[PDB]
Amino acid sequence: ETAIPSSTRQAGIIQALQNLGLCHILSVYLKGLDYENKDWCPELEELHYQAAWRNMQWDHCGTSYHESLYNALQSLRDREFSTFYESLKYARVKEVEEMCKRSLESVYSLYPTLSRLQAIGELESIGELFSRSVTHRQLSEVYIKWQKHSQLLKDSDFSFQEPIMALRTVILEILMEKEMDNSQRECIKDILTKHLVELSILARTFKNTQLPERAIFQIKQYNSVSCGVSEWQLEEAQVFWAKKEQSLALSILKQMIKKLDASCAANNPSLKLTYTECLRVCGNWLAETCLENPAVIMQTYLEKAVEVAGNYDGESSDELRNGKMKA
Amino acid sequence: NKDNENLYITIKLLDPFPDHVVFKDLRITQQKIKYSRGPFSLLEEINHFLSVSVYDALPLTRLEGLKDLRRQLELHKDQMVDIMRASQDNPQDGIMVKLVVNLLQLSKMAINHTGEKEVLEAVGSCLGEVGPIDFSTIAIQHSKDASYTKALKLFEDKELQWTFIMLTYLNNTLVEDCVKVRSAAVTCLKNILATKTGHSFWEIYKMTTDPMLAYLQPFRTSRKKFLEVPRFDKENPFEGLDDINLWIPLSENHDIWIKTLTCAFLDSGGTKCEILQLLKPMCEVKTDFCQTVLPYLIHDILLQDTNESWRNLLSTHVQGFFTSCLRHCCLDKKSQRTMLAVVDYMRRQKRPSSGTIFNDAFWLDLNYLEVAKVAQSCAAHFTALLYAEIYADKKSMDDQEKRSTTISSLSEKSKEETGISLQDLLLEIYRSIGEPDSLYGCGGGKMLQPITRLRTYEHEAMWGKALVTYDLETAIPSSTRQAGIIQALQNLGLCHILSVYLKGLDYENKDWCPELEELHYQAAWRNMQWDHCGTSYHESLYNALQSLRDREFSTFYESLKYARVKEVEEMCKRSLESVYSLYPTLSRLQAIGELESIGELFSRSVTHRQLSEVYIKWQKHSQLLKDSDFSFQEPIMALRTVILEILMEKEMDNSQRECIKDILTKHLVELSILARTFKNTQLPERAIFQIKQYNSVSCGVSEWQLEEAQVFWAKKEQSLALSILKQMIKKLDASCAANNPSLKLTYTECLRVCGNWLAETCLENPAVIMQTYLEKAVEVAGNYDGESSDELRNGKMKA
Amino acid sequence: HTLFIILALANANRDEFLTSSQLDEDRTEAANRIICTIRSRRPQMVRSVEALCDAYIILANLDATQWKTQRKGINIPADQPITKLKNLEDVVVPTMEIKVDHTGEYGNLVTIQSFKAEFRLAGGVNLPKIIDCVGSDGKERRQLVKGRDDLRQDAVMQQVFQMCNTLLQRNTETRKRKLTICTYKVVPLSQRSGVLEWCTGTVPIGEFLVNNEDGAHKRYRPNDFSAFQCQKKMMEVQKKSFEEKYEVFMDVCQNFQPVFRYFCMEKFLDPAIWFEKRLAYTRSVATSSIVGYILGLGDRHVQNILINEQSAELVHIDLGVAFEQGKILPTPETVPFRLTRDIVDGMGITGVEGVFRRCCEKTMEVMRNSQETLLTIVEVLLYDPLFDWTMNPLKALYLAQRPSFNKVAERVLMRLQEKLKGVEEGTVLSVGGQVNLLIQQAIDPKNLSRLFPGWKAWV
Ligand SMILES: Nc1ncnc2c1ncn2[C@@H]1O[C@H](COP(=O)(O)OP(=O)(O)NP(=O)(O)O)[C@@H](O)[C@H]1O
Ligand SMILES: [Mg+2]
Ligand SMILES: [Zn+2]
Repeated sequence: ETAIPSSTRQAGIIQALQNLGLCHILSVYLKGLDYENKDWCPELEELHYQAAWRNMQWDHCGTSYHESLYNALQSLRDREFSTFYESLKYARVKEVEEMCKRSLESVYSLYPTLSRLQAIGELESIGELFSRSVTHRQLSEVYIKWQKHSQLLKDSDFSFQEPIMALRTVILEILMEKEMDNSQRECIKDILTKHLVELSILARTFKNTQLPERAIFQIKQYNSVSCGVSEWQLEEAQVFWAKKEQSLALSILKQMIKKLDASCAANNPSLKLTYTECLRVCGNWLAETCLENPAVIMQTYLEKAVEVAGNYDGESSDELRNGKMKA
Repeated sequence: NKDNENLYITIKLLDPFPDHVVFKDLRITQQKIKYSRGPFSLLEEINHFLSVSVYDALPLTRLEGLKDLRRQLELHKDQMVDIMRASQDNPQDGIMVKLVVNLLQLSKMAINHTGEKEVLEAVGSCLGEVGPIDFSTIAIQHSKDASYTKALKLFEDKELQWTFIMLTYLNNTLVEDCVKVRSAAVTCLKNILATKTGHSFWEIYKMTTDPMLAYLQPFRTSRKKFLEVPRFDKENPFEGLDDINLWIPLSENHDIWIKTLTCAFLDSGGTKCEILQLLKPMCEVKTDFCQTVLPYLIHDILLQDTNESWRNLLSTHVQGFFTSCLRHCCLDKKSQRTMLAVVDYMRRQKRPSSGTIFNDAFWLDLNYLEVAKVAQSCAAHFTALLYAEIYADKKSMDDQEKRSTTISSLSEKSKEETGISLQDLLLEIYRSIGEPDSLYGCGGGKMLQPITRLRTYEHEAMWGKALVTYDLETAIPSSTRQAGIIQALQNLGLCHILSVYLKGLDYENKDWCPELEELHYQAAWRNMQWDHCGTSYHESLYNALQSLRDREFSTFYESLKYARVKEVEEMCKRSLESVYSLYPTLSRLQAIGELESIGELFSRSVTHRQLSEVYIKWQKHSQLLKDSDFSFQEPIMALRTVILEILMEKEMDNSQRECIKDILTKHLVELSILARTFKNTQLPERAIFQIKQYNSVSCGVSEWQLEEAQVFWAKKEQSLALSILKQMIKKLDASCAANNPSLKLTYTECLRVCGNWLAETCLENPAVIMQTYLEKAVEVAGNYDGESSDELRNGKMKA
Repeated sequence: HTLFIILALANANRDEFLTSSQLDEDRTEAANRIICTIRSRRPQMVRSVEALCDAYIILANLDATQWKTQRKGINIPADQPITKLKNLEDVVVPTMEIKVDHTGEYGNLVTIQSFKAEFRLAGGVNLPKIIDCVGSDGKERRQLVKGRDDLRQDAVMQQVFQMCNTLLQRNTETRKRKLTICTYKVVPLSQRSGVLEWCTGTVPIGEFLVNNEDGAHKRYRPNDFSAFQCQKKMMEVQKKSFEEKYEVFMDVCQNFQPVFRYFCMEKFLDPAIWFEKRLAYTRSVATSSIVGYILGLGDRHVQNILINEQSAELVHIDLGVAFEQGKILPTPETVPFRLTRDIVDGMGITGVEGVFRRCCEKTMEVMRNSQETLLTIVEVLLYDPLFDWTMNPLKALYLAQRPSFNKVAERVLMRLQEKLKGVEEGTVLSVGGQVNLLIQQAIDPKNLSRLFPGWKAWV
């Protein structure tokens, strides 16, 4: 459609593109618009800044929300803490101002501001950790705090949670691209991998398939394939299952099970939960697809998962108790 | 000599003379001598055209016949439906597909010859009249001489069959310009016919009727003592052939390689048959003869092989040659094809020991996996597939014997032994074949890599999934990374997005590869971006469209002529073995032909009758493509929409442009219906929008509005579709009063569709649905008394 | 197309004439009235055909048990009236398929000219006679005459195959793949004897594979177990435990490798032709298996399946058992269709994956999309008074030998309906899921072990 005003025409296009991923396409599409048009309206300025910080286009460089967020991230990159807090303070003070002049009658009107203020607070909270030395204990507490606040948003809409998760991924990945000569960056890599797995799970719940695929790709950038399988690989099989690709999901898990059988010998407690869950999921998928007889499914996948969870005697744990119940 | 009865048959089959004043008198004589029996139908014209091909192998002499064949195909498109309706029972020998193969073979013969441009253009024009019609066949077959095949059946002895093949080749090579070849051949005829085997050949072959017998009468002589071929006992017959350098010189000199390899076999004392020893002088002057005789020589040696000494020597040398092909050295394609013919010939021969066909496939101890890869490299797709199955079967039997495994498992051993993955090899073999169902047979290899996933999405028309994967993955080469992106964007519509995306790429990159010219030109002409302004296909199409607007007809025909010629040349150099390879060429040639046909209408005055005939011709040819894939029909429909829109943007001060508007509206409705059938929703929505640009909303509803409701129904939006039709029915009730016959069909269909939709959605009780929608549709079509029509009869049946 | 139909009804009791319920006499009397109405305007055609029909019945009633060991051809006795009749220009060959035209005038049709004096015999519990019919064009046609058997059930099954063929043709998805069912004309002549088309150029799959003299298994795998050895072992474990049956079946399958893939290799040396024939074979098996499952076809043993030598397309014969009556046998049929190792091996290295699975899915989609049509046709068949599709102890014992109607029809219709909607075990299954279940059940070794040895599951 072309009769729609141009100002909102590309606003919807950019917003639709972002929700489907297509980060490279959106970047080129934004560049094409700037080439053909010299006048640069603020609402297109708002989206361009939003895409720049989401895609880590750090070479692009009153102030608006995404402009402050993009400026603060570069200030975080350059260790310019004086302006980093000032930009966040201006954004925090600004965002309340529009909320003041509204009607304040509908609860749904408060949600976009609360999500934005939460994102500002998380960026401010991680700033003190960035300024001082990086330690495992501080990183674990921040992730635990993020997880505890995330479960409080379990009933929130995906539109109010996605920007929060996007900033968390950007913040964590900014930490990794910092110089670390202490060789302890694996802690951040594990935290980012866990965060991206949670993002894939959250997006899968809201019937979204493009975002989980992007999260899996981001994980594979910082992770590799080894003898000991990991949880994000299992998440990829679940993501492909949600994409109505049953052959792809089953092939991933069958390869994963074969590797687990050859690798572990009831010696790794960490791989015990992954092995038990993977056998249970594959058996359920085969039963639903009716691609195997009940005798083989029970003998190879279902009872094997129960045997692995029970006979290994790796007791005294809470996750394993949940694993046995599902098995 | 028209009255001559013995010359009556041949004068009928000669090619028509060119249309000129000097050839006047001969023309009426030929037209009468051919049409003496009566008028020829389209099938008879095709059958007559094919018979002339087997006589003379000069494409220049067939130029007039190609133009004549084009005329019949253009004005007899109605009979092609009946011809196809007569050939689905046996589609292997379909008449239409044989014509396509024969024309392409004729184009190959015209390559590297004087006057090759006009003959290729005529073939392309002929291949433009018939599009990518589903021939219901996968493998391309070549015409074979029935008499030659019959003559082979007469001789039972293998040596006698060897004699007939050689003399037939020797008789054939007696008419070339070379005099040394002729002298060498005649000496061979004297030597072969003087032997006992040649004498035995004549007695068996004299019963049948063949001109070669009369040609060989002077060479034959009667002697009391039969010619004796001397036999020499070499001290070590294997020293000549036991040379790795001799088998693989490969110094970019195939002519001397085949000659030296053949000569070494002749000088070896292993050969027992007498006729072969006498072929040396002819082998030394022709390389083609050496390639032909080589399988017979190798077959001959293994017959009297003792203690498997020759078999072991040949097995390791042939295998060594094949292993050299798998390197990266840089062997010529001619050498590999010659050895493939040797392997293929030996596979059809019965071994002296009693056995089956599987045993006969192992005359030499060869690894068929390497041969299959070479065959795939030589574009022998079906040959490679058969060899791969033989290789897998042999190793499975070998493994079972050794012990006294799935496709993924067997491929693992193949990779660790010879470096070739069997399951990976089977992938491009099936892709080269192009059969859609066979692609799923071997897919377990390389599941997770994005490249394999992207082809699956493109094959299944999952353009949204492919678009996301293309953007996400970065390790894929950039040249094909965007090539998929523009291709995926175009199939989803997004014309404005694609235009901006293309502009963004040009801004960030200065170096510009040619395959991005092809897509940018494709998008420019599809989106009517006329301000963008060897030559490629879409470049010629875009240039011709601008030439069409500017009324520059001299370059418009020249650009189309160059595009038509260029398409055939790329078509000639391929394998020409798979029918699916023909479809992309036929579809592009059809689009060129349609644009050329419109040019004459555009140049002269525009009239209602001319436009109506063109649309009837378009619809007549469109239903011939009803079984074609959407990928081969969409570009044709896209060009039709553009050129119709080019006509509308022209100035018309006669106020008769409503005729073109109606044709475009009908064409876009058909495009929406065709896209809806192929489970496409973006294209029908775009077609509806294009209709609304040139159409409005009035008291009298139209058919495209009903199409929009059907499009929205296909988009799983039932409330939108029902609301459109309910408003449409309400206007129809108030507007028409059983006075407009045109609105009768629309009103009857609309009530029937809405009632069916309500029944499926269960949004209304049965009593109201019958009283308001179903019986009313029957009533409207029934008591209006607008009879004497065919569309109403179809409408009444549906109601 | 109808004159042979009415005479067969009117000649129900002519078998004993040449040598029950009130509905029988009423049908016979009404059929006679139609014949007299037919004979009123065209008497020469009626008299000519009934003479041909009588000749077939007399020829069928011939015992001819002495020439059981002869396979070269036996001269027809001069007492048979079929030899006397010649040049029947008013009789169209019943074996041939007659195209139906809108106009009432029929012209240029192939008529019966004469019959050859030599007839052959086919193996079986009875001795059917193979005769040659010469048409007007002079082209010989082979006809199979069967005695002591009901041929009306086979004729009914042929029409359903035509409906399945017609349904597959009108869908673009299956018309592109040329998914069709091989059919042969069946012309019943009485309640006890009949004549049917003989598929020229076709050989039984069992004759090609497990022949004692020149079987495919013997020729290609001499070191493996012989066909007799495998048959003997299965019969021994018949009166044993289920576990013993399973381990015997695995042991036999270990020493019996499929060799059916060599059928196309030895008959089509050209790689292009060989690929076409193999693709046609895979498509034919996939189409027949889905249709056979839909109609509940049973007793699909080696001798009931024919393969065309020229076209490599499977032909299904002996269609008396259908509508899942095979599960009612003393040895239940636990496989919807025959997908043994030989069948899968002939499909190529890919096996069931690829062409076979996609073609099965495409066929199932057509069956699902035409559910209302398919259910209506079966409803007409199931209420036919003369259609004896229900299983009886006499038929059950004959099929497996060793040395209220309304409630059943409704249950069969309900079972057919749930199949067409994808309901298998009370759950809704998609086309892909249903096809996967059918393929898995057919190739399951455990189900094959329970089956009757005469079905030759290992083959
Ligand atoms: N229509 C046919 N076309 C070709 N061959 C056929 C045909 N019908 C039967 N045969 C052959 O006849 C053999 C015996 O089968 P058949 O004629 O059905 O007698 P049968 O085995 O006794 N069947 P039945 O009488 O029901 O027990 C088969 O193995 C085929 O080789
Ligand atoms: Mg039988
Ligand atoms: Zn090289």
